[PDB]
Amino acid sequence: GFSFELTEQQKEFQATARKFAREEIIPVAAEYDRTGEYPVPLLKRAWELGLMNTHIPESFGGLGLGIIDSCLITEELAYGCTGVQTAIEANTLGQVPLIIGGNYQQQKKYLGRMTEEPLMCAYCVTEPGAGSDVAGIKTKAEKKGDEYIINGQKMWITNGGKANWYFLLARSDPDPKAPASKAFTGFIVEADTPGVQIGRKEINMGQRCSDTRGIVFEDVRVPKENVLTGEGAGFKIAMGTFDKTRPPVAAGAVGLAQRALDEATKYALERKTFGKLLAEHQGISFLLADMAMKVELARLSYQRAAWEIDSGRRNTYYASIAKAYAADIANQLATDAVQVFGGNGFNTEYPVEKLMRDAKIYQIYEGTAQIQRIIIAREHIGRYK
Amino acid sequence: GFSFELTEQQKEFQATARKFAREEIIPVAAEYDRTGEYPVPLLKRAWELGLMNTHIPESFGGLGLGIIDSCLITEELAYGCTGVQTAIEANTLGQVPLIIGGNYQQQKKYLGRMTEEPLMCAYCVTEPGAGSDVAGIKTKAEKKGDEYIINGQKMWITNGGKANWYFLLARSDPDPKAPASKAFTGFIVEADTPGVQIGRKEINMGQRCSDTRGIVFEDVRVPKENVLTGEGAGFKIAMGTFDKTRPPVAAGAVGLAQRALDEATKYALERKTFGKLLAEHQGISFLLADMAMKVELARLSYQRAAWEIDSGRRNTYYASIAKAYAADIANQLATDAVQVFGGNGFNTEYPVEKLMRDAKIYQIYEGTAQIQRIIIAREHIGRYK
Amino acid sequence: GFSFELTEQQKEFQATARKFAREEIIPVAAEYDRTGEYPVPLLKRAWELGLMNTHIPESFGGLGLGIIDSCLITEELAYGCTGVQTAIEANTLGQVPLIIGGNYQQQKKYLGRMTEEPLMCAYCVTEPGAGSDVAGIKTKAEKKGDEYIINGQKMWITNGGKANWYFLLARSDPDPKAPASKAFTGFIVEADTPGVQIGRKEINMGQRCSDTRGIVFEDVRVPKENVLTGEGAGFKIAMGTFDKTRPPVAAGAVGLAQRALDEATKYALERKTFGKLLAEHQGISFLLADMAMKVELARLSYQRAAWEIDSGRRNTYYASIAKAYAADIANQLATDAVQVFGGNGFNTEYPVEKLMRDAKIYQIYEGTAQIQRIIIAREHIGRYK
Amino acid sequence: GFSFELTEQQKEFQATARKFAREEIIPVAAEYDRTGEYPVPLLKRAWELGLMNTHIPESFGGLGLGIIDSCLITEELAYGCTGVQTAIEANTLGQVPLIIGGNYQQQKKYLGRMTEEPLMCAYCVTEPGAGSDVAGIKTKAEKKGDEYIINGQKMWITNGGKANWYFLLARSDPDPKAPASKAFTGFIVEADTPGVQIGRKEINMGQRCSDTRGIVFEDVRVPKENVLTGEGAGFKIAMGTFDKTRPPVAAGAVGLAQRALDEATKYALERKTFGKLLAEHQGISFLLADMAMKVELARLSYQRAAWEIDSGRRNTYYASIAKAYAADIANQLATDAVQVFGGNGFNTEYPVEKLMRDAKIYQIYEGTAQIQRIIIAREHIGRYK
Ligand SMILES: CCCCCCCC(=O)SCCNC(=O)CCNC(=O)[C@H](O)C(C)(C)COP(=O)(O)OP(=O)(O)OC[C@H]1O[C@@H](n2cnc3c(N)ncnc32)[C@H](O)[C@@H]1OP(=O)(O)O
Ligand SMILES: CCCCCCCC(=O)SCCNC(=O)CCNC(=O)[C@H](O)C(C)(C)COP(=O)(O)OP(=O)(O)OC[C@H]1O[C@@H](n2cnc3c(N)ncnc32)[C@H](O)[C@@H]1OP(=O)(O)O
Ligand SMILES: CCCCCCCC(=O)SCCNC(=O)CCNC(=O)[C@H](O)C(C)(C)COP(=O)(O)OP(=O)(O)OC[C@H]1O[C@@H](n2cnc3c(N)ncnc32)[C@H](O)[C@@H]1OP(=O)(O)O
Ligand SMILES: CCCCCCCC(=O)SCCNC(=O)CCNC(=O)[C@H](O)C(C)(C)COP(=O)(O)OP(=O)(O)OC[C@H]1O[C@@H](n2cnc3c(N)ncnc32)[C@H](O)[C@@H]1OP(=O)(O)O
Ligand SMILES: Cc1cc2nc3c(=O)[nH]c(=O)nc-3n(C[C@H](O)[C@H](O)[C@H](O)COP(=O)(O)OP(=O)(O)OC[C@H]3O[C@@H](n4cnc5c(N)ncnc54)[C@H](O)[C@@H]3O)c2cc1C
Ligand SMILES: Cc1cc2nc3c(=O)[nH]c(=O)nc-3n(C[C@H](O)[C@H](O)[C@H](O)COP(=O)(O)OP(=O)(O)OC[C@H]3O[C@@H](n4cnc5c(N)ncnc54)[C@H](O)[C@@H]3O)c2cc1C
Ligand SMILES: Cc1cc2nc3c(=O)[nH]c(=O)nc-3n(C[C@H](O)[C@H](O)[C@H](O)COP(=O)(O)OP(=O)(O)OC[C@H]3O[C@@H](n4cnc5c(N)ncnc54)[C@H](O)[C@@H]3O)c2cc1C
Ligand SMILES: Cc1cc2nc3c(=O)[nH]c(=O)nc-3n(C[C@H](O)[C@H](O)[C@H](O)COP(=O)(O)OP(=O)(O)OC[C@H]3O[C@@H](n4cnc5c(N)ncnc54)[C@H](O)[C@@H]3O)c2cc1C
Repeated sequence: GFSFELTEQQKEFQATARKFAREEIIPVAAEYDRTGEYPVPLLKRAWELGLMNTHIPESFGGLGLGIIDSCLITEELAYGCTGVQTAIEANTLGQVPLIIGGNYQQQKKYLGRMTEEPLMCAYCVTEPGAGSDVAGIKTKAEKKGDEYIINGQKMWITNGGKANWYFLLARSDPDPKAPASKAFTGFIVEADTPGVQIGRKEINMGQRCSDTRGIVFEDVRVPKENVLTGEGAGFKIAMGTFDKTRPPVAAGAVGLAQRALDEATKYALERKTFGKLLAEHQGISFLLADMAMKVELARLSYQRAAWEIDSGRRNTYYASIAKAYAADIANQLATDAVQVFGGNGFNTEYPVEKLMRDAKIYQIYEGTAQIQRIIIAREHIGRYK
Repeated sequence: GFSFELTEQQKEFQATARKFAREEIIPVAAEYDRTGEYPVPLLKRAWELGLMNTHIPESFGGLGLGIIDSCLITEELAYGCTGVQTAIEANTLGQVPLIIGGNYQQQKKYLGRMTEEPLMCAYCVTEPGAGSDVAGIKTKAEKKGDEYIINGQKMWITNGGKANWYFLLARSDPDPKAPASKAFTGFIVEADTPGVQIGRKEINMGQRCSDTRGIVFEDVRVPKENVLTGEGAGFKIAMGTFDKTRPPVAAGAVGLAQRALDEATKYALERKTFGKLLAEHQGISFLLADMAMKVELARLSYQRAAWEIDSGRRNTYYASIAKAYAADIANQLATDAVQVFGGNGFNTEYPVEKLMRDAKIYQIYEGTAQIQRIIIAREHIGRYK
Repeated sequence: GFSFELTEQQKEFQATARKFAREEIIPVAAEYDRTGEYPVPLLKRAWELGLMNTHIPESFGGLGLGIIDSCLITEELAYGCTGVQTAIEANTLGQVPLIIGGNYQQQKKYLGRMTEEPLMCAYCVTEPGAGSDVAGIKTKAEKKGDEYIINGQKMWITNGGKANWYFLLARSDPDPKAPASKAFTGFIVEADTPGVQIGRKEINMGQRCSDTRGIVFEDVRVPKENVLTGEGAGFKIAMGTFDKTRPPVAAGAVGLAQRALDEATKYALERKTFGKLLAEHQGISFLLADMAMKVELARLSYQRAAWEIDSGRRNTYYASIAKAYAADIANQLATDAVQVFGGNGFNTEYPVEKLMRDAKIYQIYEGTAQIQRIIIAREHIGRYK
Repeated sequence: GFSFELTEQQKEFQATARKFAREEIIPVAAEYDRTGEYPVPLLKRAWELGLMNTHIPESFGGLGLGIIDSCLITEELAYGCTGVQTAIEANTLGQVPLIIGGNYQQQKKYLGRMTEEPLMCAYCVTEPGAGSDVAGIKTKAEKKGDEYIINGQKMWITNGGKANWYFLLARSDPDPKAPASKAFTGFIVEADTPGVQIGRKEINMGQRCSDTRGIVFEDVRVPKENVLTGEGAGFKIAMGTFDKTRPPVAAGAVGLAQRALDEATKYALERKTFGKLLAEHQGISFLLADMAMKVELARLSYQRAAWEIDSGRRNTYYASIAKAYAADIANQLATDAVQVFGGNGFNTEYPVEKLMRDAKIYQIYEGTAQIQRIIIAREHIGRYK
C-alpha cells in the first residue's frame, strides 16, 4: 500500500540536516560563493553531524543509510547551498563504486578511513574529449606484472584537489573494436601516488565554493588489488553508480528550487506595487502557484526513483525522469525567483541571483538533459519491444 | 516509510478494470464517439463488475473503497474512453456529498438504491451564469413550511438526462451580503419531481457518448428531509466534495495520456521514413521521452493527493496540483500523439484525434486550469502567512 | 528602407477578401463543417470576386498577383474558415508547378482554362508510404513511345475528387541508386483520363468541408507534352513549389489565430465572474496579451518570407520559419480560445471548438513541424559552413 | 508596399557598428565583466565613430537618426557586450525626454554638450520603493520662488555615477488624489548640483561593466528653466520616452541572442560525441533551429515597432510586444547556448555563461515582462472596446 510518510528516524535525520543547513550554511553561503574557498569548517561539522558518507555500510563504521535517506538529507543541505552540498555529494559518488563493486578488503580500507577522519574522495570519469560519451574515454591502463600503469587526463573533477583517493575509470582493452561492457576497468587511486598532477581550480558560473579541477595521470602505478571487480567490469560499475546516485542529484535540485520558492514567496508577501502586495496580483500568484506545483512534482519523482533502488530493483527509468525533471524546474524557478524580486533580484546583495547561477549545472553534470531523454526513451521503448 | 506498492487487493481491482477497458471499452469506443449514444451496455457491465459506485460504504451494500482505489480503477477505465469513464465518475460525484454530509436515512435511501440497480446520479452546481464562481449561483431555495421551493437553471450536467436523483446546490440566503459559508443549501432531488425540465442533449467536441444537459427547475418541491446537513451547510459540502473528487479526475486524465502514449509509441515502432523507424529519429525519441516523463509525473501527483485524503487530512493543495498538472499534460500528449501519426493522426480511422477532442475538457470541468492556480496559490501562501 | 505599408491596390484586395470572408463565409462555415459538403457556392463567388487563382500571370487571363498578395487575401479568407480557404489554396498549389516549370503551351492550356470557368485543380505528391519523405515516392512513370505510363497511388489529395487536372510527381528512374535531383518527373494529368480511380472522401477532425481523397493511377497514359520541364526535373519543381506556397499556408494559420483571438477577446469583454469582466482578471488579460503577441509575430514572419520570393530570391529559410511558427501559435491560440469560453468553448454551438480542430493540420501538411526544423537547421548551418 | 531592405546609408552605419563590436568590443568584453570597470576607452571610441547620441537632431550637432537606425546600430553593439551597449543606450534614454519635451534653449545647452565631448547622461525615475509603478514615486519637487527644491532617492540608475546631467522625474503635486497625468514634473539636473549624493557602485549578476547606482537628492535646487515642458507634464514625457526607447532595448536583446546563437552554432560544428559532430545529432539540430527561429522573429518585431514610431505614429502596442518577446528569447537562447557547450559552457573561459548572466536584466528593466503584458492587453483590448 501507498505511503508518503517518513519514519521517525528519517524525521530526525531531516531535522538535523535542516537545522544545520539553515543555522550554519545559509549565513555564510554568500561569502563562500564570492571568495570560492573550500568550506572546510562546514564539511567538518557535516561530518560530525553524520551528514556525510551516509551510505557507508555499518560494517565499516558507516550509518548504512539508504538512497531515500540520502535524498532527504541532501534536499535539506542543498536548500542552504548547492556549492557546499555538491562537495558532500561527491563523497557518496566516489564511494558507491566501492560499495557495489568492491571486496571486503577494499571497502574496509577506503570506506573505513572516511569514518575515522573527515576525508574527501572524488569520482573520475570525464575527460576533455569525453563526458556524455563515457565509452569515448581515452585514459589507458596497462597491466605490468602485479600492477597497472595509468596514463591519461580527467576533467571537471569535484573534490579534485581535496580527495584522499579517487575512483578512476580507464580503458583496459586497446582493441578499438572491444565492446564497452568489457573495455574498461574501475580503480581506487590514492591521490598521493607519484604521477597524479592536480590541475588548477576551475572558475565556473555557480557552485563556486566547490572544488573542480582537471587531473593528469602520468605513469601512475596502481596495485592490482585496487581493481574493483576485475578487468573489464568497469563500464557496468559506472552505469550501476548513476542509478543510486541520480536520485540524490535530483534531490539537490529540488532543494535549490525550494529555496527559490521560499525567497520569492516571502518577498511577494512584503513588497507592494500599485497599492497591493505582489502576491495579490493574479499574474504573480499564478507564477507562485506554477512554481509550487513543480517543486512538489520533482520531490515526488526522486522519492519514486530512490524507493525503487532501495527495494533492490533497477531504477534507470525513474532515476532519469527525476534528474531530467528536477534539473529543469530548479532552473525555471531560479529565473522566476529573480523575476519576482525585480531589480533587486539581479543584485548580488539578494540571495536569488546565486541560485540562478547554481541551478544551471543540474542540466549538465551526472548526465546532461539530452542524455537523460536518450535513457528514458530507450527504457520506455524497451516495454513495447 | 515510503511505499509505491499496491496491495494484492488493489492489484486485482486493477486487473479487472484493465481487462474490462481493453476487452470491452476500446473496441466500441470509436463508434460511441461518432453516434454519441449513451453507453448503456458498458455501464451495466461496469456495475456488475463492481467498477462503479466504489465509494459507497459497506453499510449500504457498497465496497467502501478509498480514493486511492477509485483513482487506480479510473486510470484503467479512462485509458479506454473518458467518454464512458466520465459517465461513471459523475456517479461518484453526486454520491460523495451524501457520504460526507448525509444522515443514515438519506444514505440508506439514495446510496442504497445505487447498489441495487444500475441507476445513475448527477451533481448540479453549474448554471448558465456561473460555473467557476459557485458563490455566483442564483437558483433559489425558498422555505415553505416543511418543504423548499426550488427555482433556477443548471447547465452542463453530466448524466443530467439519465440520473435517478440529483445533488443540487441552491441559494437559500436571499441576503446578497450573506457569506458563502452560510448562503447555500445542498439538496437531494429526485429527477421525477414535477418541475424538473431536462433539456436536450448537448453536442460537444469530445466525450461525445457522455450525457450532458441543461436543467430548469420551476417551483420544484423538496421535502426538508432531503436537505443534506442543514440550511447553509451547502458551500462546505461542495468544497469538501472537490477534494475527494479532484484526484480521480486527475487519474482519468493520465489514463487518456497513457493511451495517447501507447498509441504513439506503437506507431513510432512501425512507421518508417528516410529509411528509419520513427522511433529512430532522435527528434521523435526525445518527444516520446518527454511524453513518458509527464505521464509518470501526473500519476505520482494523483497518488499523493489520494493518499492524503485517505489518511484523513485535507488535501486541497495536492488535489489541485494533480488536477491542474494532469489536465495540462493530457492535452500536450494528445496533440503530440496526433503528431507522430502524421497525416493519419488527423484522420478519423486512427484513434488519436478522439483523444485530442476528449482531452480539452480536463482543463475546464471540476475547476478550470485558472481556478486550480488560484487554489494552489491560496494554499501555498497560507504556509508563510 | 523598411515599410510595413500596403499599397492602395493591396488595401482593396484585402477589403474585398475581408468583406466576403465575414459576410459570406462566416454565416455558413459552421453548417459546412457539420455536413462536410463541398462549398461550391462559396468557391464560385470567390472566383467571381477574383479571390482564386490570383497567381496566374496576366498573359493567361490571370490577375498576376505576387506571393505578398496571396498571403494578404488568404489571411482574410482563413479568418472565415480554413476548410473553405484550403480548397482555394490548393488551386494555387497545383498551379505554381506550371507557372515555374511549364512552357507557354502548357500554361496557356491549363492555367488559361482556370480563368474561363470556376475549375479546380490539385497537387499530387504524397503516398500512403511517403509524405514527409518525398524521395520515397513509389508512383512510377514509364516512357512508351510518345507517352508515359503512370502506375501508383497518392493519398490525402485536397481537391482530390473535384480537380479538372492534377500536378503529379512520379519516379521516372527505376535505379534505386539514382539521386533525387534526377529520379522524378512532374506531370499534368487530366482527371478524366482512363485509369485514374478517385477514392472516397476521407473524414478528418478538421477542415471538414475540404475534399481530401486518395487516388489510384492504373496504367494512365499521359502525352509527353504534359511533362513539365523534362524528365528528371521533378524534384526541383516540387522543392521550388514549397517556397512560394509555404508563406500563404503560414498566412492561413495566422488567419485562424486572428479569428480565435477575436472571439476570445469579445467574449472576455462580455462574460463576468466574481463581479469582474474576464478581461479584468490579470491572469486572463495576460493570456490575451500573450495571444496577441503571437499573432503579430507570425503575421510578420510570413510577410518577410513572401517579400523575399517576390524580390526574386530564395526564401527557404524564412518560409520554413513562417510555416513552423504560424502553425504552432494557431494551435496555441485555438486551445487558449476555448479555454476563455469555459464550458461553452467545448460546445459545438460556439465557434472556437471548430478552430481547435482545424488548426491541428497546420502542424502536419505542407511539411510537418519536425520537417521544418530540419530545413531551418540545414539552411542555418549553411551560413557557418 | 512592404520592404525589408536597408538603405545604403543604414548599411554603412551597420558595417561600422559591426566592425567596432567584433574588432574592439569582443576581445576585451570578458575582462570588463570580471573587473567591472567602466569601459571608458570603448565609449570614447563609440563617440568618435558616431555610434552614440545618434538621436540628437542636426541643429545641435547630431546625426538626427531615427529609431530604425538606433536599433540597427544597437543590435550590432549588443552582439559584442550588452554591458558596454547598456552604457551607450542609457545616454539615448536621458536625451529623448529633452528631444520630445524640451525647448530650443534646453536642447542647445544639454544636447549640444553631448555632441562636443564624450559626456554621459542618465534617466532617473526608479526609486527604492517604486520601479514598475512610476505613479508610486515619492521624490518631491517643491516650488520655491523661481526654483524647485528636490528631495528623494533614486535607485538602480545606469550611468548614475558617470553622468554630467540627469533627467529626473519628481512628484510636484502633493495631493494624493491628483492624477498621474498632472502630478509629476520632469527636470534636467546637473550632477554637480549641491545635494546630489551618488551612492556606491552596485555589484550585479550581469552587465557588470555597466555603472548602476543609487542617488540621494536632499534639498537640491533646480532653476525653473530646467523644467522640461511644464509643471505636471512629467508623466506624459516619461511614457512618451518608453515608446521611442523600448525598440532599441529589444534590439539589444536580439544582439545578445544572435551572439548566443553564433557561439552555440560554431561549437556544434566542432565538438564530437558518439562519433558525430554535435550538429549531427537531430536533438541538437532541432534546438539550433528553434534558436534561429526566435532570433529572426524578435528582430522582425523591433523593426516593426521602430518603423511605426518613425512614421509618426504611437507604437506602444508594437514596442511592448518587441520588448517582451526579445527579452524572453534572449534568456532562452543564453541558457540553450550554455547547454550545447556542455561542461565548458558553465566555465568562465568560454563566452556563453556571461551571456546568461547578462540576459536576465532584459526581463526586468525598461518595463518588466509582466508590465509589458499589462500594456499589450490594454492596447489590444482598446481595439474592441
Ligand atoms: C551532486 C553530486 C556531486 C558530483 C557531481 C559531478 C558528477 C558527474 O558529473 S559524473 C558524470 C559522468 N558523465 C555522465 O554521466 C555520462 C553518462 N552517459 C551515459 O550514461 C552513457 O554513455 C549511456 C547511457 C548513453 C550509454 O551509451 P552507450 O555507449 O550506447 O552504451 P550502451 O551500448 O548503451 O551499453 C553498453 C553496455 O552497458 C550496459 N548498460 C547501459 N546502460 C546501463 C545501465 N543503466 N545499467 C546497466 N548497464 C547498462 C548495456 O547493457 C551494455 O551491455 P552489453 O554489452 O552486455 O550488451
Ligand atoms: C470526471 C467526473 C465526471 C463529472 C465531471 C463534471 C463535474 C464538474 O465540472 S463540477 C465543476 C466544479 N466547479 C468548480 O470547482 C468551481 C471552482 N470554484 C471554487 O472552487 C471556489 O468557488 C473558489 C476556490 C474559487 C473560491 O471562491 P469563493 O467564493 O470566494 O469562496 P471563499 O470566499 O474563498 O471561501 C468561502 C468559505 O468556504 C470555505 N472553503 C473554501 N475552500 C474550502 C475547502 N476546500 N474546504 C472547506 N472549506 C473551504 C472557506 O474557508 C470560507 O469559509 P469561512 O467563512 O469559514 O472562513
Ligand atoms: C493550404 C494549401 C492547401 C493544400 C494543403 C496540402 C498541401 C500539402 O500537404 S503538399 C505536402 C507534401 N509533403 C511535403 O511537404 C514534404 C516535403 N519534405 C521535404 O521538403 C524534403 O523531403 C526535404 C526538404 C526534407 C529534403 O529531403 P532530401 O531527401 O534529403 O533531399 P536533399 O538531399 O535535401 O535534396 C535533393 C536535391 O534537391 C535539392 N533541394 C533540397 N531542398 C531544396 C529546396 N528547398 N530548393 C531547391 N532545391 C532543393 C538539393 O539541392 C539536392 O540537389 P543535388 O542533387 O543537385 O545536390
Ligand atoms: C538599454 C538601455 C539602458 C538603460 C536601461 C535602464 C532603463 C530603465 O530600467 S527605466 C525602467 C522603466 N520603468 C517602466 O517602464 C515601468 C512601467 N510603468 C509604466 O509604464 C506605467 O506606470 C503603466 C503602464 C504601468 C501604467 O500605470 P498607471 O500609473 O496606472 O498610469 P495610467 O493610469 O494607466 O495612465 C495615466 C495617464 O498616462 C497616460 N499614458 C499611459 N501610457 C501612455 C503612453 N504610452 N503615451 C501617452 N500617455 C500615456 C494615460 O493616457 C493617462 O492619461 P489621461 O489622464 O489623460 O487619461
Ligand atoms: C562543475 C562540474 C562538475 C563536474 N563534476 C564531475 C565529476 O565529479 N566527475 C566526472 O566524471 N565528471 C564531472 N563533470 C562533467 C560532467 O559529467 C559533464 O560535463 C557532462 O556529462 C557533460 O559532458 P561534456 O561536458 O563532455 O559535454 P558534451 O558531452 O560534449 O555535450 C555537449 C552538448 O551536446 C549534447 N550531446 C552530447 N552527446 C549527445 C547525443 N548523443 N545526443 C544529443 N545531444 C548530445 C550534450 O547534451 C551537451 O548539450 C562535471 C562538470 C562540471 C561542469
Ligand atoms: C462536458 C461538461 C461537463 C460538465 N459537467 C458538470 C457537472 O456534472 N456538474 C456541474 O455542476 N458542472 C459541470 N460542468 C461545468 C464546468 O464545471 C464549468 O464549465 C467549468 O467550471 C468552467 O466554468 P464556466 O463554464 O462558467 O467558465 P467561466 O467560469 O465563465 O470562466 C471562463 C474563463 O475565465 C476563467 N476565469 C474565471 N474566473 C476567473 C478568475 N477569477 N480568475 C482567472 N480566470 C478566471 C476560466 O479559467 C475560464 O477560462 C461541465 C461542463 C462541461 C463542458
Ligand atoms: C488534410 C490533409 C490534406 C493534405 N493535402 C495534401 C495535398 O494536397 N497534396 C499532397 O501531396 N499531400 C497532402 N497531404 C499530406 C501531407 O503532406 C502529409 O500528411 C505530411 O507531409 C506528413 O507526412 P505523413 O503523413 O507521411 O507523416 P510521416 O512522414 O509518416 O511522419 C510521421 C511523423 O514522423 C515525423 N517524421 C518523419 N520523418 C522524420 C524525420 N526524418 N525526422 C523527424 N521526424 C520525422 C513527422 O513529423 C510526423 O510527426 C495532406 C494531408 C492531410 C492530413
Ligand atoms: C541593472 C539595472 C539598471 C537599471 N537602470 C535604470 C535606469 O537607468 N533608470 C531607472 O529609472 N531605472 C532603472 N532600473 C530599474 C528597473 O527599471 C526596475 O528594476 C524594473 O522596472 C522593475 O521594477 P522594480 O525593481 O521596482 O520591481 P517591482 O516593481 O517591485 O516588481 C517586482 C515584481 O512584481 C511584478 N509586478 C509589479 N507590479 C505588477 C503588477 N501590477 N502586476 C503584475 N506583476 C507586477 C514585476 O514583474 C516584478 O517581477 C534598472 C534596474 C537594474 C537592475
